[PDB]
Amino acid sequence: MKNIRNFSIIAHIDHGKSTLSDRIIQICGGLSDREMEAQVLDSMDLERERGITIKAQSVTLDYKASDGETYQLNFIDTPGHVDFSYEVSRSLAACEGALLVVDAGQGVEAQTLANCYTAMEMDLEVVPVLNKIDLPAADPERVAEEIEDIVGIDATDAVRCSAKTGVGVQDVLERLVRDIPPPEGDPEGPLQALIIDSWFDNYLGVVSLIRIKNGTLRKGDKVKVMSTGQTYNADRLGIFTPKQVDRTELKCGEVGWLVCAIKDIHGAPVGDTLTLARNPAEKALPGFKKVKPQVYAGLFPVSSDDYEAFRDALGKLSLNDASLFYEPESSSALGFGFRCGFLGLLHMEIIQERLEREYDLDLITTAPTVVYEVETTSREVIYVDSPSKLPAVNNIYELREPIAECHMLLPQAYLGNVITLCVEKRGVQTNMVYHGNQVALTYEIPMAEVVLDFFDRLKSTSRGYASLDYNFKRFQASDMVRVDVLINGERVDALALITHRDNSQNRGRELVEKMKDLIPRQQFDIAIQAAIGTHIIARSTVKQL
Amino acid sequence: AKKVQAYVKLQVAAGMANPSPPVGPALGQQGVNIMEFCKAFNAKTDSIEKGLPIPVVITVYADRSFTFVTKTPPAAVLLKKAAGIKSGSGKPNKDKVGKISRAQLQEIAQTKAADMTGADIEAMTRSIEGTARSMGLVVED
Amino acid sequence: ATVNQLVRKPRARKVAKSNVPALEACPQKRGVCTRVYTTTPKKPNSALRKVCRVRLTNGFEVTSYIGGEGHNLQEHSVILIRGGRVKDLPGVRYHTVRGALDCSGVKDRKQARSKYGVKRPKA
RNA sequence: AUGGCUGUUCGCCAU
RNA sequence: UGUCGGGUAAGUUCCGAC
RNA sequence: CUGCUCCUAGUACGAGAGGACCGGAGUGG
RNA sequence: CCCAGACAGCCAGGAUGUUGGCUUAGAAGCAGCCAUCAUUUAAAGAAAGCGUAAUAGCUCACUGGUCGAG
RNA sequence: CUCCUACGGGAG
RNA sequence: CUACUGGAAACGGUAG
RNA sequence: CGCGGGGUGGAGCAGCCUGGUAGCUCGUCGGGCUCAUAACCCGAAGGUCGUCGGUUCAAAUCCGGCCCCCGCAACCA
RNA sequence: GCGGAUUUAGCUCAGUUGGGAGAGCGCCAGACUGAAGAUCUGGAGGUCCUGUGUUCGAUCCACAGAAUUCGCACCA
Repeated sequence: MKNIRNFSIIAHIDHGKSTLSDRIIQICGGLSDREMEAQVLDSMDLERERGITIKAQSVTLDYKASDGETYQLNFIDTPGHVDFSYEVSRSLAACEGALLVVDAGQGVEAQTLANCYTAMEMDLEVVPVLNKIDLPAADPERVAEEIEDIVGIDATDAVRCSAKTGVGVQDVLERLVRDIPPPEGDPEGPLQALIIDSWFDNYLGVVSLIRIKNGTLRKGDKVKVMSTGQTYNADRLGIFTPKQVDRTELKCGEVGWLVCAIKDIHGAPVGDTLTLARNPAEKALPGFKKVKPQVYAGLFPVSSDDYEAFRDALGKLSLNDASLFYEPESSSALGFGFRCGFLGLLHMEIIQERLEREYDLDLITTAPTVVYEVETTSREVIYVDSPSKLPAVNNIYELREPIAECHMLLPQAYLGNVITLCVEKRGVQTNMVYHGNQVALTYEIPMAEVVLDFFDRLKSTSRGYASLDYNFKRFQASDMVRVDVLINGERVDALALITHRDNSQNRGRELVEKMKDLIPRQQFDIAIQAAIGTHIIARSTVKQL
Repeated sequence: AKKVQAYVKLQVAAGMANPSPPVGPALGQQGVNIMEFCKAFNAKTDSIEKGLPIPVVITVYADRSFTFVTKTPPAAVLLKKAAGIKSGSGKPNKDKVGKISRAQLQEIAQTKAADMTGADIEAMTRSIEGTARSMGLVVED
Repeated sequence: ATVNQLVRKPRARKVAKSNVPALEACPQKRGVCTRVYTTTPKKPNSALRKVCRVRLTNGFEVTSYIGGEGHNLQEHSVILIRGGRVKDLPGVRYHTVRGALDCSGVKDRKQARSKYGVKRPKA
């Protein structure tokens, strides 16, 4: 245990953290050849295409230090976003420290900051690393000041290194061992193993990556997954090198893989803890959950024949996505699809990109929105999931849309681009507090609008320095208006829209013109009209030939 | 007589302070101790005068500490109460919402005399008249 | 009849029609729920009962009833077809087993809990 | 710009 | 060049319908 | 007459997604 | 219009009632409507444009002096 | 079909 | 078995 | 663009060149028959006559001005 | 774009004395039925398209504007 060092790498760019990640492997295990980002360095297809880690594997290495001793380095790759805020914290919860790989030519950035802040909020040693010093545009001394200024971390003795040569990467490892404390626990205490990840191996079956917090796991041992309460036999276990080597036992403070014949990956959930059956730990390790989503959107196949594949693809994603929510939904116009919940914008964008490429699905995706509280003319309260079930306009006394309280953190320079979005999305400012050159904004925004991708638009307009947290607050009167169209008399639902009052008249006129372009002068007069309730707001009639 | 210095200025209610929107973040950015000021201000403000918004100049030091000098107040409002009305005219001079005797004008001029630059009582009264004309309040002399 | 009259064409059994097509020996099949509604009874009765058109695993889309008071049955909500027809509901030759898969059992039903779906009151 | 249709120019459609 | 169906990558002609 | 590809440079720009200038090489209709 | 100092240049200032009333989430000279006075003066528009969420802030009108004939 | 490959050819 | 020799391999070929 | 026919109680048709009298069928309303509904029977009501004006003692009626309604022609190059 | 017509309750629409905001459908209820329906009663139901103006008073009058619609012009 005294010789184990668990840590994760917070980096951007690439910054040379994941290529620091890569270079570390080269100077240790190897195993052989150091890979390149251009090469499929990260294993999954998603990572390959983007050329980013979405999430990597994690690696266990052995490093002989200058003191002549061998250190088991177990490191986890940290995905760099707050949509997976929970997942990130759980990886960091498995560490005693972290590396902050910063480009000497660029300087720090806000997606490497929130993970870095939470890393300090949990008592982890954060080692500053100045990367890519060989580049002509590298300014180490200045970037050192930036880390000390923005992050609040001491970087006077910050270790620096090259991506060209690999010089000083060993010194990064020397520092690591010196300053990150060894993992803690009782090798004899009741077994407590944190499930970091579980996947399916087409030959080995369900495999879990483990961190041992307490006790010792050996080959024969009958293990217990604490949530399910079921028991299993630890048939095989070992470490990654990254090569898969078996071991007789995983001891306290070590990271490795376990193969016991668990049915599916839900039988070994991420965050759960493994104890021994003969000697079960009294209390499961902290922070286990399922977890939940902010943002919602409907996804419908272009072709109804894709529906089968789409349903199965959601199921496939669901075995490994704990916070992905989906539920069946149908439209007259759009067809059979699924109403979907997401943690935020890039959670939605990852899944969409994955649905598009891996599962090869051409999909229609409606703009995101939320549920409502309706009071009938015959006074009473009903709740509407699906817009197709909303009472007739005449029967609505008051339509009440959910308001979300959005707590946002952002640097002062950006609030101009931020509150302009807020009010574009119908927000009302509730409070504003100053903290140095950082502003704490609290806004009340309609949930229907928070869910229809706005999270991305805030993250773009502030270049990822604004951090959103929203919860339900109230129902209120909506103040957005529903404009039908009926063409030749007949209701065309597919053509209906929800738009803000102030230009609902205007949006109605545009909808009629759009139609007039798609419908030529034909055999019979064709009347196209937009309407709110009983009231016609725009009518145009395509004269017959 | 001296020279400008690092400090923030703001007009806060008599006996009440500490809210984020009004104060807090305002001087909080400078590194001011909101908790100390709110209690310190209202402390002497109660004795000085309550119910009247008083502008104070908070002077912060390198020790992020601070001091403040308390001062004085406004007009349209005095004519509204004197006239017995709640709001202005909306269309001044066009339609009169209320009226004020020249006697009251003088009174209000006496109250604001502290903030007014008028050399004499007649002058300050003339100034008060300008406020009335802008709020649709005629004066009966 | 006459012995010889039979030797030509012996008596034969009248193949009974399985009043349960979406059966295939299967005592029950999963579903998909094409949609759920609230229809009306036959003629002697009234009140709008609850029915649903669920699509079976074998593509034998059919309609079922929703016994018990209330139900969370949404749309894409999958269910397990039971069988058994109804009277007031024409065609409906199947019923949805409550307290299984996605459909939840009755609420506060302290009697004949085996049906619908309610695992013990509170002991 | 080649084709489907049309005598068509044109136009609609496919690429 | 009515509308729908067929044929074609695409059919003011053609075949089947209303 | 002009497409495209490689380099510059995944650089400037960008919260991302995405993504040049200027200049250089090659291969096509 | 000006040697009772012109125009350009130049330096100085440009305040108080008041953030005018209404309106508005906010409208403080500067979204919009109405009013557009009084006080202090060498001068000082409830204000000409930019700007802020609103303030702030910057420049402008105005006037004083330097120069000296257009 | 599935897998290996040094693309010649192999394996179940 | 030995001595040679073809292939990435599977798998061979010469001579004694 | 031009010819010529027509706007009358709720619907469908008369009455107009021969200016003062608005006629018919259907339906609306009330009362009967019938257990009741139809049917059948008796008894009523209801029209700025398309509009803006002109001639006359008087205009559905005669003369012009448009507004919808219907038909017939609109040919040679 | 130029002109006319139109814009009143959820739908379809009356509304001419400048002062009452209406009908039918619709929906709910009461009466009636053995019930439902049909009829009669009643109730809930309004941004009289918006703004400004005229007026003691505006659905109504005036101006500006908006929207719908018709009239002025390529089978595919």
